[PDB]
Amino acid sequence: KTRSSRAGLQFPVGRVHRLLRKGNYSERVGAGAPVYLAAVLEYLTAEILELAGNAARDNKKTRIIPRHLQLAIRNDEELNKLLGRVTIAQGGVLPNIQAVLLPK
Amino acid sequence: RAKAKTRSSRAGLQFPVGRVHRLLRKGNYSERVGAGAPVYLAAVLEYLTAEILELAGNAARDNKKTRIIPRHLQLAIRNDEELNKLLGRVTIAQGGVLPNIQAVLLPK
Amino acid sequence: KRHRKVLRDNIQGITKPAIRRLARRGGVKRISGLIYEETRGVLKVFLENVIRDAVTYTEHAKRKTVTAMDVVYALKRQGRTLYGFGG
Amino acid sequence: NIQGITKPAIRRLARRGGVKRISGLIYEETRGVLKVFLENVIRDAVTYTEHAKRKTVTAMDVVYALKRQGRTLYGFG
Amino acid sequence: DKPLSNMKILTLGKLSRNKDEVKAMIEKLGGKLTGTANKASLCISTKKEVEKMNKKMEEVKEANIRVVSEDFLQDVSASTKSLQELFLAHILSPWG
Amino acid sequence: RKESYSIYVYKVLKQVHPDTGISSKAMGIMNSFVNDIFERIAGEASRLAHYNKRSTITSREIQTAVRLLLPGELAKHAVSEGTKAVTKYTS
Amino acid sequence: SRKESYSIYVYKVLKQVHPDTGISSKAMGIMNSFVNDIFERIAGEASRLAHYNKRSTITSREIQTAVRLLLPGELAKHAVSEGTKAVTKYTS
Amino acid sequence: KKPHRYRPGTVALREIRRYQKSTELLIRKLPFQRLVREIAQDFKTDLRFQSSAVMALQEACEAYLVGLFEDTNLCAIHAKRVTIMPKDIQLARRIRGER
Amino acid sequence: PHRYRPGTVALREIRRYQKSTELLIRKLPFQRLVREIAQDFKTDLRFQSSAVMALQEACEAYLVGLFEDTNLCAIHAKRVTIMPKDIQLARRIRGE
DNA sequence: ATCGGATGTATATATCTGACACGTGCCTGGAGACTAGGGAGTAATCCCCTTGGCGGTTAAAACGCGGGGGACAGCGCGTACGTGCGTTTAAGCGGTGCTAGAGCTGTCTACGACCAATTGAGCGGCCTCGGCACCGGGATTCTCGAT
DNA sequence: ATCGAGAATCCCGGTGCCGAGGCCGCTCAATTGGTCGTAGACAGCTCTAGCACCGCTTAAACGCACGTACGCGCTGTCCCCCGCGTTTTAACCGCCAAGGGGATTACTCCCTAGTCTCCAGGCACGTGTCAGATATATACATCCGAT
Repeated sequence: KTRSSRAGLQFPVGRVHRLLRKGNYSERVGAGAPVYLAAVLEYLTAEILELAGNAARDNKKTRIIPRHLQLAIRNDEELNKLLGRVTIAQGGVLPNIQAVLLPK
Repeated sequence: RAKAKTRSSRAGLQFPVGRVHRLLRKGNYSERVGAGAPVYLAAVLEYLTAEILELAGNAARDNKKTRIIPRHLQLAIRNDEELNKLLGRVTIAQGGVLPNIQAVLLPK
Repeated sequence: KRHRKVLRDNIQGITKPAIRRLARRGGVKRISGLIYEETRGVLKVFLENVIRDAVTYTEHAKRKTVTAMDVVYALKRQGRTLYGFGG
Repeated sequence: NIQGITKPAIRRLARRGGVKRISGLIYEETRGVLKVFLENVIRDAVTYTEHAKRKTVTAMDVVYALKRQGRTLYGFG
Repeated sequence: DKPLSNMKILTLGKLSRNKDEVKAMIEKLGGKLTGTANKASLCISTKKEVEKMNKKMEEVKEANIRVVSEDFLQDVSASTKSLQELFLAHILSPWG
Repeated sequence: RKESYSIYVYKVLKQVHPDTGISSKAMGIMNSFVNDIFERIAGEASRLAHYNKRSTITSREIQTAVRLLLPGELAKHAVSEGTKAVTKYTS
Repeated sequence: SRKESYSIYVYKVLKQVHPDTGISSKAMGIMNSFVNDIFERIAGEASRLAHYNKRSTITSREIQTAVRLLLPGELAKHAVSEGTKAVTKYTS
Repeated sequence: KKPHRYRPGTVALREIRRYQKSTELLIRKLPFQRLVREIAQDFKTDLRFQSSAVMALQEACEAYLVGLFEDTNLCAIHAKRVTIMPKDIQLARRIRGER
Repeated sequence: PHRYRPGTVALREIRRYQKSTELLIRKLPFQRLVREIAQDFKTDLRFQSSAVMALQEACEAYLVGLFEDTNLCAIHAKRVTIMPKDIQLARRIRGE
């Protein structure tokens, strides 16, 4: 069996426990910690890819590319708040013009 | 046994090489902590501490006080470019601010 | 057994002249009258964030009392590290 | 060498930044800023490289330099 | 929800809401803006284009493309009304 | 040899958007993102243990670190997912 | 019950830079905060360096590097010289 | 004999010299403390504070608003205004990335 | 002959360069600059090719973000022309 | 305001190539089934520092009133930067080829975790006195309405 | 414009106090000083990816002209905000009281580090299909005089 399958996760609980121990984050790591963490990472992964796939589907493209990740992350308030200082390689920027700059 | 000798006194430091070595282990920073590391770190802490108190005592003397107080720490820090660069996101309790009026605000 | 009645509108406890004094320390010569409510808005947003984190450190400790350390840790993680209450 | 950051290349950056009109003093100012920005990232990345006893600067050396300055760059990690 | 999900929407003439607001409403509702007179599902203007029967609105008429007021989209956003009601109770054109 | 998260990311992608694929650059960004968020939560969970003199990161240090790091509905939903997972895993 | 602080070492250093000068308890509390902050910055960076290079041990080399990253310019060169001079003395 | 009056802004400059020289906490202790309790009760009922925890909150707030007012002042001066206005605060916060 | 008015093509360029994601500085001169700056902190270096790409992505992103802040400072002054004082303001508010 | 021209754009259709999705073999790390000792959950006791409350003084806040100096609208005009052409150069590409050095491998020894016995160093408390704060009175600075 | 009041500031000096420097116990954590296992320093090898350099294309940078719309210095004028006198209100201080809960000690048992054995997961690396990049012609979307 596997700890991921007992949790019902796709994320790798076994690997997460080993990385928590090996990173020297603490003297000890309780069995529930990597389960909770793998669940949280999986959820945030799904929450980004939800939006990134919508951005791709807004467009004609069928595969996610860095542009779609940037548009997703900056359109969503809470992801932009979580990732405010992050730069995404090949993201570009949001389509954005200040109204004062237009004709009339 | 031989007479006990503090690692601080071997290094010619005032800062506690013993306590620093303890904290480097118990802070979980690594599996292992090499015997020179606490000496090097203690020397660096001591140097920076002396560098601040150097300037702070001068500011207290210039303000004609024999005692360093939080105001002099703030003034001494914001008067040195590399300390202010090291501490640009630090707030000092009871520090106040540099005396500074933007030149345009003064009367003609 | 006891309780206290819920506190209301204490944001207006931040007096007009208190805001003026802060701006004077900040080197401001002249203040437009619209600044005060805007400033109260900013201060309330700042305090909400610092308190939410500090209360979370207090809850994590299973304490009921918010400590200076809870506040210092909140400020530290928000990149506004305060010296003079730690140690 | 810094003049190899061409005038139109700075205009393109300002355009991506949404800037409509650009006073010509901006180019030399921006060249100055950029050189300071590169100096701090390169000096940190080179410090990671040299710490590791390498002569070749890795992508990870640049990523760690940016990450410690909080300009966290994804995609190369 | 997105009622205009597959629909093309022509904008003609004067609007009180500017072009970008009307385009933003079309996008928020899931539809596609155009300026081309003969390929839309809906046409949009103030009263003026039908009130004058301007040459572009005569093309919309010969295309039998139904016409709604600029502010009728505000109801398409603001209420649970069916598409037919939003194009019958709300209509400018005598054709459609 | 060189471990990553890429296949678990791909399995999550298959759950949220079955038809969608993901470019290698985008997959590299997901590996970057997962490692960042992991380092944030693990760093903060560590600091929580030290402030409370605990030796152990338990699920509760994670839960608190998550409540600290995430804004609003991401925080509320993430905590629910952690609660669901640890509940399900416990039996 | 027993606390610990840097306060006596702070005091010793003070007597060395400025013999005549005293220091307030609040100023001393600030120095204890500062010493702990800088200790945690340096040790934190030294941990990352060790981890990035798969080294399990923090050594003087990791500290010397962490200092060139954290401190600005001349303050760094002096700190690195002081750290070096202290270790060569301690090696005796 | 007309009463003595300083011309406008002259006393404001003297206040700046005064409140930059001093280190006093400028907000009234007790109204600040009531504001802390009033906000806190939105996250958890019947909390308590160490008195020093309230002091730390005030020291943070005073430093934070003072710093923001310096940036606001630069924004006003850059627009050739002497007078700070809410658009300066909104600008200063947006360039800081606090919004 | 025909001519666009001043500012029309600048707006057309803003839309274009905000829509695309390519790096905007020519690769080779940026790479050449990176080598000159590195040569002072250590002689006889080499770079991974990807490492120069990471630096270019960093520099372009940082400058673009700085130009957005600069744009606000000019607009605040009621200018539309950015000027060195705007960069100096934005950087000073950022605390650079 | 409309309207025509133009011209820059986003749109269908067609190819085609190289990136990604899937299939394979395998090797190493997770996971199953133990063991055992110490981390931390729970009880119980203490006392401290917090929260509530009361009465009195007087510092600060709120308020009202001028009035002058600042914000900001309008605007005349000098110029500096946008748009566009003809010019030229250096970036790019795809080539080759070399070799430094990043990477993995194998050995072995230097050191740092470990334990334990030992003792001076740093902390917790009690002082006591002098640096500072506090008026009280004083001289100096700077501002303002005269000129 | 340079010159008198006058208002606030900065400056002496007697008081008197409580926060800082010092001194003493003494508990414990740092040191002394012994194993021993392994992290990592070092040597050797190997192969890949960074650097060098080459010739040709054509995109991009450059330099030039020109005109227009912008920046911005100037004036008016309107009203807001500052400075100053009065009223009032609540912040502040001292002191009083109860008891919530923060800190501590002590148990005991749950669980998580740790070892060993097993095998399936997930990686490295083949490979063929088709998403989307690159035209290429097309049908708009929107700008600019000209009316």
